Amino acid sequence: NRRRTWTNRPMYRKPRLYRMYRTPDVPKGCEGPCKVQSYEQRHDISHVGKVLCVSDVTRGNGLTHRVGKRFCVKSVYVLGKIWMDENIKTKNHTNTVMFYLVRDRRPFGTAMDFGQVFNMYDNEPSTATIKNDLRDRYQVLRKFTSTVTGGQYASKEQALVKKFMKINNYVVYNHQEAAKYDNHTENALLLYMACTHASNPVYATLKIRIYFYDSVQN
Amino acid sequence: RLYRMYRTPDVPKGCEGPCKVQSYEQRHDISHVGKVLCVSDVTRGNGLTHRVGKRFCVKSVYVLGKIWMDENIKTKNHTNTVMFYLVRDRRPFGTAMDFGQVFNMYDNEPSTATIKNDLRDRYQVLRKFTSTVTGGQYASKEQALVKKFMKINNYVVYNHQEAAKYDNHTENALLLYMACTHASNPVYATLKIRIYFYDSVQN
Amino acid sequence: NRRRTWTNRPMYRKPRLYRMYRTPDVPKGCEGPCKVQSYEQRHDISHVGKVLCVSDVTRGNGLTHRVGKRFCVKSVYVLGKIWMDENIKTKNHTNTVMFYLVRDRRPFGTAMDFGQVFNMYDNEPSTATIKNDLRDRYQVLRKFTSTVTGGQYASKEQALVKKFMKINNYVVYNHQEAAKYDNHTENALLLYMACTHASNPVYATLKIRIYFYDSVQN
Amino acid sequence: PDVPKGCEGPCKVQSYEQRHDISHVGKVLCVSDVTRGNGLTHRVGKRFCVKSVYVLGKIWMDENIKTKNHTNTVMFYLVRDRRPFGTAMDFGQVFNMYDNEPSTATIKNDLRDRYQVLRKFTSTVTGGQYASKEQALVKKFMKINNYVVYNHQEAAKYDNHTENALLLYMACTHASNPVYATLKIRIYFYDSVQN
Amino acid sequence: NRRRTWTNRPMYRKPRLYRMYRTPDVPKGCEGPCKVQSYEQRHDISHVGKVLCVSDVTRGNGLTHRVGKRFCVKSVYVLGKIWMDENIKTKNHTNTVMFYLVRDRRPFGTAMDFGQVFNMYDNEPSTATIKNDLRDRYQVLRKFTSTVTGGQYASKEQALVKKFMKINNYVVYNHQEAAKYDNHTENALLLYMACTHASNPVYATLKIRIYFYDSVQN
Amino acid sequence: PDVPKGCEGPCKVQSYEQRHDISHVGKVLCVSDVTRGNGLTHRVGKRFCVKSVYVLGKIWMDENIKTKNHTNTVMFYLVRDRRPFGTAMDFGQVFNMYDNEPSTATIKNDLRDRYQVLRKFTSTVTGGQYASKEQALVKKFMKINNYVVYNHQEAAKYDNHTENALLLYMACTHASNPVYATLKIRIYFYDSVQN
DNA sequence: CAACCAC
DNA sequence: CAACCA
DNA sequence: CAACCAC
DNA sequence: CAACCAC
DNA sequence: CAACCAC
DNA sequence: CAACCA
DNA sequence: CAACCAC
DNA sequence: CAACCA
DNA sequence: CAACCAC
Repeated sequence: NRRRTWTNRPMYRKPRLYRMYRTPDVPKGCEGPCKVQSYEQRHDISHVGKVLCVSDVTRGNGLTHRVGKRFCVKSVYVLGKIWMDENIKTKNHTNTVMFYLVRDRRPFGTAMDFGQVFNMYDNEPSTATIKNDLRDRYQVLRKFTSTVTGGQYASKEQALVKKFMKINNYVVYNHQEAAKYDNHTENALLLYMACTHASNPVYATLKIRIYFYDSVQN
Repeated sequence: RLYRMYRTPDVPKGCEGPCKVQSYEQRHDISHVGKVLCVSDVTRGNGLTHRVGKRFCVKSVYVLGKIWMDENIKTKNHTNTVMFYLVRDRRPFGTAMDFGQVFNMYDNEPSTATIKNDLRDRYQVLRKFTSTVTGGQYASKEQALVKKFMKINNYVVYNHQEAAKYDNHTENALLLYMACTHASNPVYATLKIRIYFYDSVQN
Repeated sequence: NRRRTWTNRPMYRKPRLYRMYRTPDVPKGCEGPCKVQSYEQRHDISHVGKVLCVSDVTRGNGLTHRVGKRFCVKSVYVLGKIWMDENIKTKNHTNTVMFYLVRDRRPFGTAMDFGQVFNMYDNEPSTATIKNDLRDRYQVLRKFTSTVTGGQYASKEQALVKKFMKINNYVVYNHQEAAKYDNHTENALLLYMACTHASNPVYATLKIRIYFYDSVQN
Repeated sequence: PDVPKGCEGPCKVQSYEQRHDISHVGKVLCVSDVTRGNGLTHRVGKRFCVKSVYVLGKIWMDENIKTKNHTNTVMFYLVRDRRPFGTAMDFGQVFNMYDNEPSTATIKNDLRDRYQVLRKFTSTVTGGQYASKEQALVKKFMKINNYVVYNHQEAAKYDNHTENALLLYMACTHASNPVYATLKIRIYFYDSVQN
Repeated sequence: NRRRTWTNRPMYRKPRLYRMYRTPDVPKGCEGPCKVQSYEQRHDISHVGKVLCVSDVTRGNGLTHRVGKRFCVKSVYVLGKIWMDENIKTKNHTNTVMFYLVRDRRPFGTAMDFGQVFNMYDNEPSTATIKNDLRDRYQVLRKFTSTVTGGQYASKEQALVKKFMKINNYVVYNHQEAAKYDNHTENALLLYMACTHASNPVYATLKIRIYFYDSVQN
Repeated sequence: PDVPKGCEGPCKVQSYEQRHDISHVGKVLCVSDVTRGNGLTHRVGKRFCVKSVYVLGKIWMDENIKTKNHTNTVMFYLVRDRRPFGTAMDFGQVFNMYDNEPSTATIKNDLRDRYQVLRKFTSTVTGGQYASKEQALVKKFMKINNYVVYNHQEAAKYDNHTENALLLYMACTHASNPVYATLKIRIYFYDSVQN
């Protein structure tokens, strides 16, 4: 019944039920089924830092597709593992991976890059807050850490990241669809990752999942 | 008066109109895990090489091209065969399932491949065909030609929606599954997969 | 009933009835309703001669549109008037307009032009047959004349052309649709007009109508 | 049914383009003139069958003549010589007639057996100062299975003929004023197998 | 419909349809759906030879289960690959793998073993026929070969075995079910494999599939 | 049974003995190039029927190329275009294909009505340093009964064709290195009676 | 067909 | 009969 | 039908 | 059959 | 035959 | 045709 | 089918 | 509770 | 929630 109605739907549009009615699940303005979108990747983290846009969703009929240019992201579910490489783990040290889920109210360009948005002493991600000028544009919705420790004879090779986070965030795109950061006219959810230890890196195998609904507004 | 339309020979039953072609020209990078592509992918529209309704009958598939080895791989002495399977998925959904999770087999070996015991009602193998290629330092068989015409009366039903996507197919979707017999090194397959179809008289 | 079924038809295709069944009106192979196409124009005729393609039909869903690249023209209905201009009609002379409805089995280019296909002595349209070499390519399906006579005090200012002609002719286009002579892959119906008198011209207000059906073949 | 009896090969065409200047005395031209050779539109042997003649074109009045009020029909006679010899014989000395009048033209008594009139047809043109019929269109196709023969030599001439030979004789009905005739005469023939 | 009837069947017995009726597919005596049974394995072949029983099927309600002690094997489908190991393939030689699908009308013990049934000169599998005395007991239903060639610079590493073979063979078990060669009271299908080259071995990754029906007789 | 319909006379031959140096790009040659004339091997009229083609010879690798460890098939396509204009088109602009690969080659979508592939045959050559297959023997007889037409002109050229015209397209399957093809293409034809 | 003449 | 429509 | 060309 | 040649 | 196009 | 499934 | 054995 | 599915 | 910024 769940699956049938979506396949047997009228050509270009959602099933009638969705159009009609509203679950308590869906936020204000927006309608339709809770569409998912996933970013599965092994991110190689550094001291300088890494970025990715997690609102990157293309436009289309089906599921995992925005319909219009506007849509509301209701929640983000980051899950996976951060870990040390087999040659690095021998060396005795510790590193926390700093995750910052930020929003930029006025986005453009390809990517902002870490340390060109976060102000910090000696390029240190633990002392990181938004820059004086960009403070208006960028806001940190969530931040969360994850520790990993190397050692010759005894090591903590890996750490499991599992973090659900609800953030009712409305985003607006261009007319053209590419599922790219460049296309976002309104705010776009960015995940910024940074390794606390200066020299050696850490890996982060992550599924970043994002849950969203299509906007009726405008 | 109204005479019934004498449907010409060499069009399928319940189908009429001109035979429409659809091509999927590509260099496929074949592996041991196995590659897939849907060959019933055709969009809905008034243009040529589009379907009109949701129903149409593929009458024949024509696979032609070449399997070949890279310049660094061809020096290494081995043999490997590409195993083509043209399978029908009767009741499809979602993304097209990978070669590993449709066919069951010992040690992910495509030569021992048959359809999984569980989902045997769903998938059927219409045609299978091999193609062997041999590496060698001084004397290699670098490449192998593929030329394979196969007549299959396959009636696909589509989603209401217009799109040339696999998710749309309601039933009898056509998948071409490919897999290399040798585990380590890969093989290239430059292929034109052509498909010859007729639109259904119904709807 | 006639009109309703065509408007209420399924989206991209003809009404079911046409698909099913075949009238005695429609030729072999082809199906569907008898689609018309009109070329209404005032042609200014000369001694050198004028050309137009009358199989120029674009591609589309509706009526006056070919569906596929192939279609069968069943009949041509040329109707209208040839006439003399108010300053020319004073002068005493006679001119017949020579109409040639020809078919070129292997067409290309923009237009062949008159006297580059018809061989004739002293550029004279009355002595006109197809050239020695092009004889294989071009065939004259119909030819027909129409006389007009000038005079100071007594004139025959105008003459009424009315000519229906059935010619079951199959034509094939490119994939692209422009309703242009250039697009015809197979034979295209050309109308060639020429004034018999050398010096002064004559006008020809013509509706050239063409009746055709869409091909099931190939 | 296409190719005639005793002859074979493709239907070869032969054309004659000319502005014939017509008179009351009468003009002649041999339409069976075709040369011998391996090329196209040539005869191969000395014998061939002319299946059909296609005369098409215009008969017209000159600009200084058309002002003068009169009428003239041009009489076209397509005739067969069964015994050609020397040069082509003139209109006046083949046909007999009252006072050189082409409308009364029939073949002379003595050589009535030699020449036969296969087809005759008229074409009228009328002058006039303020209103005129300057021109008229000729378009006569006629089928006449005519087997002709030539000498051992070749030049597409009336002198080289023997047995049958097709002459077109043209004559203007009005005495004083001349008229022009732009004519494509097109003969369709097949090479003989017999003899 | 196919799948539903088998799951919704009455407790201990086959669907009613099977009980009632008989397809042309099923052999004489026996009834019911065509039950499969698979033996997927990497067999390590030698000059001395290897054996396996391919009628090894246990007893039970479901599919891939015999119901009674008797059943008819209709066909065997051997498919897979024979191949040379990465260190062996360097050496220049050739070996054919000899497959013998034999039947022993009066089976007992754990396994008969190769060369204790096949008579051959100098333990050579190519010269192999059934022994003088056992000739009555054992019969070779099919034999088939497969060649593989080693070489330093140019090798034929592997060869694809694909062999369907229809052999309407009735077999009878003990009351107890173990899917073992020991349990066969009547004839049991045995596959005997042997490498033709004396010294080095070859591998054989094989799915041996067997298709059978349950007996109504006795 | 020997002479085709609408045709006459002796079965005239025409040969194209040549060493064709083949590439990945694709070579072409028109096999119905026959001159007009009274002589033997010439056509007489503008029309004739090619009954059968007999391709025979050898594809082979050069002495410096054969040492290099590789393989290539030579793809022969005997195509016919219903409409010939100007010079003969190159292999790439008739057949559409991925990466200019002749093993994927079918006729372009537009000119599919125009060009038809009558016969398609291959031949492999495998070069290696210490062991090789330098050459392969091509032998292929094939009946077709292709009626072709020409201009009034008399020259064995693709430009002079009208209606059907037999083109042999040849393409090496390997990208970089070339191969030779010593070939006798022998066309068997009869002169046409029709038209 | 043209008009006593012939195919 | 007129010209794809009854 | 138009005129050796083709459907 | 091998290829317009013949038996 | 080759592969929706033709003879 | 592939291999008990349509 | 494989090879005097059997179904 | 797990993570848009019951 | 994260940290003067915004929803």
